[PDB]
Amino acid sequence: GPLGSSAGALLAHAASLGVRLWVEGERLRFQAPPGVMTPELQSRLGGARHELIALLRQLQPSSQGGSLLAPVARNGRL
Amino acid sequence: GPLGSSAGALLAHAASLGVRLWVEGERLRFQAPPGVMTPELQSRLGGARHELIALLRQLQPSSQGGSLLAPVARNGRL
Repeated sequence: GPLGSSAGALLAHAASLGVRLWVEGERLRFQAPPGVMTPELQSRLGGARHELIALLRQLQPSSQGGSLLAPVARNGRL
Repeated sequence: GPLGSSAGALLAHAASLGVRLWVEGERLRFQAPPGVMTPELQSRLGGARHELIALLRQLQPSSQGGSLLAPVARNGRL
């Protein structure tokens, strides 16, 4: 598989697989497809706050104004 | 008939599969074997405090005196 540098690779593969962890009230809810949640992957996740916060940031549907960038210039040459 | 509140099946299968969730400092750590963490099983867990506390209770190696029952060296109620 791809190793990458570190953060971007982790962020990319976690978002792509759809590993979302969010705290809801008293209990943390985990979104993990069958097979990807292998113990070593969890070690890749690291269980750290900053990236996990970004993992929810992927799902954020709240649309509280500052939701996503929305550049609109997605094309224009490439 | 179904009584409710008391979920022996939930406790048994969660312990058997080795599903453990514990809050460590800031971050809840999840122990989930690949394949068993299917979303519907998470729904079976319910994500509630009481049963999950028991899910840690199975792992408790702290040996703080009141660890387990140990029905050995004593014949029932003596």
